Amino acid sequence: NGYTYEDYQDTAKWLLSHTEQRPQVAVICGSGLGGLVNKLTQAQTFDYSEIPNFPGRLVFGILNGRACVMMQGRFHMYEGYPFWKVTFPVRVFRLLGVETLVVTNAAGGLNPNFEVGDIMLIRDHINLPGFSGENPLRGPNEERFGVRFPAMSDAYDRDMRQKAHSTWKQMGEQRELQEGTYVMLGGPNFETVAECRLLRNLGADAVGMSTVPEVIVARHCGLRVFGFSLITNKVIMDYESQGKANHEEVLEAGKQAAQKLEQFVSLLMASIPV
Amino acid sequence: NGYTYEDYQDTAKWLLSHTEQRPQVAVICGSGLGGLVNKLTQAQTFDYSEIPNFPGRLVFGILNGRACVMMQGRFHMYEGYPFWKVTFPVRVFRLLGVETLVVTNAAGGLNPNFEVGDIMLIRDHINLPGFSGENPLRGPNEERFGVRFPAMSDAYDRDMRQKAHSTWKQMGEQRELQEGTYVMLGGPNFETVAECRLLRNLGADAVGMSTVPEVIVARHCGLRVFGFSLITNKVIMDYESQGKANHEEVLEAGKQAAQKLEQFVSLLMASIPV
Amino acid sequence: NGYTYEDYQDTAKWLLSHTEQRPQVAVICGSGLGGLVNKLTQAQTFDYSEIPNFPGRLVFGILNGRACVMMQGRFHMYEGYPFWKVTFPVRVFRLLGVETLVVTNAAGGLNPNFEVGDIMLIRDHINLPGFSGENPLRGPNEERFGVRFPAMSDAYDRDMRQKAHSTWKQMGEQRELQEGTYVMLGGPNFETVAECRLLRNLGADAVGMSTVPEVIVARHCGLRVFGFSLITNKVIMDYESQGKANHEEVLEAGKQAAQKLEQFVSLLMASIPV
Ligand SMILES: Nc1nc2c(CCCCC(F)(F)P(=O)(O)O)c[nH]c2c(=O)[nH]1
Ligand SMILES: Nc1nc2c(CCCCC(F)(F)P(=O)(O)O)c[nH]c2c(=O)[nH]1
Ligand SMILES: Nc1nc2c(CCCCC(F)(F)P(=O)(O)O)c[nH]c2c(=O)[nH]1
Ligand SMILES: [Mg+2]
Ligand SMILES: [Mg+2]
Ligand SMILES: [Mg+2]
Repeated sequence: NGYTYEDYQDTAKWLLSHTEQRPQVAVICGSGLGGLVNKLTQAQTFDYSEIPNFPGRLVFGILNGRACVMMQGRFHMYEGYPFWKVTFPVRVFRLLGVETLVVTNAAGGLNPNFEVGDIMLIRDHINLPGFSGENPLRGPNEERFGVRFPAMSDAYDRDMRQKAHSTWKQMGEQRELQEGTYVMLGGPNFETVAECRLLRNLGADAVGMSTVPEVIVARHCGLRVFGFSLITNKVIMDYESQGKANHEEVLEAGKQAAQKLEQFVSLLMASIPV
Repeated sequence: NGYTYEDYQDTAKWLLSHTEQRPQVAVICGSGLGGLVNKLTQAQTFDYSEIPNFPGRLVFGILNGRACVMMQGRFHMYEGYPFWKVTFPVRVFRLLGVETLVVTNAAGGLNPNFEVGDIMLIRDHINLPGFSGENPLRGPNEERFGVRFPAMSDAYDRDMRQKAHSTWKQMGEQRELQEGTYVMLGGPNFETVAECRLLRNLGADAVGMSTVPEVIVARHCGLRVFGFSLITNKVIMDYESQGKANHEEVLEAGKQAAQKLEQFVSLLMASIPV
Repeated sequence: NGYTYEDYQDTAKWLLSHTEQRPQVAVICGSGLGGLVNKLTQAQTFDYSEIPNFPGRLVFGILNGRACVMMQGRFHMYEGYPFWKVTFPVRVFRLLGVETLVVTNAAGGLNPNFEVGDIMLIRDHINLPGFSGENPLRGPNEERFGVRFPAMSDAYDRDMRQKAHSTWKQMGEQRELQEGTYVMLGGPNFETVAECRLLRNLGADAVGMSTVPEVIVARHCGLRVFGFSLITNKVIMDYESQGKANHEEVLEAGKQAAQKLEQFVSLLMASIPV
């Protein structure tokens, strides 16, 4: 990790001086949710380029009455960021006073029961880069954030998932809310058929390229975490299919679901403990 | 990636000035195929050491009436190369005007139906280093080569595999041509029993230490790809076996198969699209 | 790898000139075995800071009559060491004249038949970082240590494991000695439920964060290898459990087991070929 403890403190102190807002919730907007900052009131925006130590914009504002800090644009391993840069904002959030992190992403559906446009609550994850030691916590532990060996078995808050199921029901959507396991791999290529079959056999329901390292750092520093995937495509599972994953369809799925995603997150603000 | 687009251009230009050959086919010769360059007519040879930006020798020549460029010797992750070095030649090939890449390798047989000396057409792959983000495409995307998120589900050209089956028949070899999934891992050690069992349970038929990153880059830049593995050993699947994988047996299998592999590739030239 | 053959040689020379002891056994003490040096007679201690090229202390002394060199403190990937630093001592031991390496660790129990406090003999391993090329042998091969492609299928000496079972039975312990496959991942976080389930389905019995690199380098240089894990916790396998892995209970389990682990290793010395 290239950052010192004091880097995170300096960045938090800088933000705290430059805004009077004091959010308890941070939201990292993945695909389909880039427009969520447009639902904020009393919005104050900082370009990442103007914030000390930041590797896009960070927006402080109020979402459905709740003070939030939002990343419009996140960082990815596939773009060449190390995980200690990808996750820098999460520790800054903790030092700002945030207590809950909401994460979202786009993902391919491995579970054959999913459909394009589904929302999948993340109940759990599989961190494939972590199996080989690629991990934002690699290196000396900063005890001022958390412990050397943090547990991940309770990462995705149970109460929030129950409340998300309730909220969804009250929104009266025809399509049910999905829930399952998100597997992170590095990307940026999409998977072969053989890779898709094995990922599904690992127990995964959705595959993507982000989120997990953010969650690990969030849990290490004691944040409550809730997340979901937008299912943008059903991954190709056989050789006979003329289907082929492509950015175009992912972008189009994101566009079609944007309103539903934003609405759902906005409504969920009410369920986050104060 | 330490190379700029202009680095690839410089190397392509250097080669195009040093030879008047204009190949449509590139062959990366894996174990057992090192002698293929000796079958070329009107061969012109360049040591890797002399070629600008190259991390063996590169040979331009005619094989069975088709103009080829051929890597005698390739680069491996286990020798300490990053994938952006391993795959440098593939993008150069595209800039030379190559349209089809033939790749080969040696591999251990995970499928118990394989025998030493079998050729396995590669129908698909599993990229284990890519699960952790070790990927030649990591970093900012070069759009002059291809898209940010390239698909891999159709990587191994279906027509070529059909024509390879037909070509093998024409050869009257008594051993059938195999076809299956190659899994790449870093190496250089051979697998434990527990590792072999889990790799077979992932759906892999053969295990090796190369090829996949070159295929990813090839597909990203639009090349047609055909590949195969020489099965040099049946991997050890139980603790009771007195068998043990060893380089000597791998070298011996390559020697015994060399003529058949060279003949197969030569004959396959007639089936590569023009 | 930052070390040349001469660096290892220099380090070995230096140790050989600074002690008269000529150990044939090396012990890398994992969790629970830190106190084993206290059972050494005629002990001479070198701080790692004293030894040329070393990335804790190295203790030469006599264990149950048998000359040993023991690492009190090993190096871990999760603390930011590359595997070429983690495994540096193993090659030094070979150049000292060591013929047998004993390794130990703490691990989480994936096999539901295990209980906290169990000792699991390592019959085999799964090297997940090695699947992505994170391997202490990556780079140019040094033939003076071993071959380019060393086999791992016979890594854990069969005779030593049989003798360990006999020793345990003669100790009269009522809990049986376990035996199985250890899977290494990077850490330092503990696993999610989904990860635990998939690792069990890979065929692993215990999961930890060390050892495997040391074993690969040991086998590459021809050392006999024996190892075990102390099972410090039963990994969480379902979402209904209120359990949660924690360092406090791992430390406590090691503390409780220490006197027995030290006794077991001490008695096992008699079973090493002389
Ligand atoms: N590996 C993989 N990833 C995806 C994705 C996610 C593509 C990248 C998403 C993103 F930009 F990283 P995020 O920030 O997670 O929304 C969609 N469909 C698939 C898919 O089929 N496979
Ligand atoms: N992982 C693994 N690799 C192999 C191999 C391939 C050895 C290396 C081949 C090579 F040099 F990398 P290539 O360039 O792919 O021909 C033969 N048998 C086995 C085997 O049993 N396991
Ligand atoms: N991945 C993983 N590791 C562990 C451990 C090992 C913790 C670290 C041990 C160590 F310090 F690295 P060692 O040198 O191997 O004793 C205990 N329980 C679990 C567990 O449940 N999961
Ligand atoms: Mg600073
Ligand atoms: Mg359903
Ligand atoms: Mg057959």
